[PDB]
Amino acid sequence: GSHMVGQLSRGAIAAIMQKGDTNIKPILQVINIRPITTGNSPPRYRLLMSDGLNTLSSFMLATQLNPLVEEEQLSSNCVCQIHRFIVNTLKDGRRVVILMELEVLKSAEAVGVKIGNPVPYNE
Ligand SMILES: Cc1cccc(-n2nc(C(=O)O)cc2-c2ccc(OCc3ccc(-c4ccc(C(=O)O)o4)cc3)cc2)c1
Repeated sequence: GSHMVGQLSRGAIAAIMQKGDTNIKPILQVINIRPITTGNSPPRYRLLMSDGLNTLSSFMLATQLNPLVEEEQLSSNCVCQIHRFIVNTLKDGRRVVILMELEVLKSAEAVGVKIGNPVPYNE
């Protein structure tokens, strides 16, 4: 409906990144999904997601959720709620947000556009 950015958990990305809040169940929009190079291991998908205010490109899908991508329920523009996630920190200090459980609330086709004008979150 009207006021589209009101559909997303504005501020959730900062909360995840600045506070390390892990109990929230934020509603985010998928902006993009891309496979990452794994080779011989099952594919892994990296997601660029939006909370309406920020985007963040450091989301990774748990392997168990691969069929959502492969069968196309989880795709660019869809709106989803993250029911479980974990943050992992790499040796170089970058952090990855692993999506363990997610629900697609509205299909890419039913949403159809990037919501609002989110700006890239920087670290
Ligand atoms: C900083 C950042 C954020 C998101 C993705 C990347 N990335 N981009 C590329 C690439 O070359 O495209 C490759 C990677 C990348 C980065 C880190 C990686 O390893 C970390 C990592 C990945 C997954 C898991 C994990 C825990 C539980 C599960 C599961 O259930 O599947 O998966 C735990 C740690 C794996 C891939 C980097």
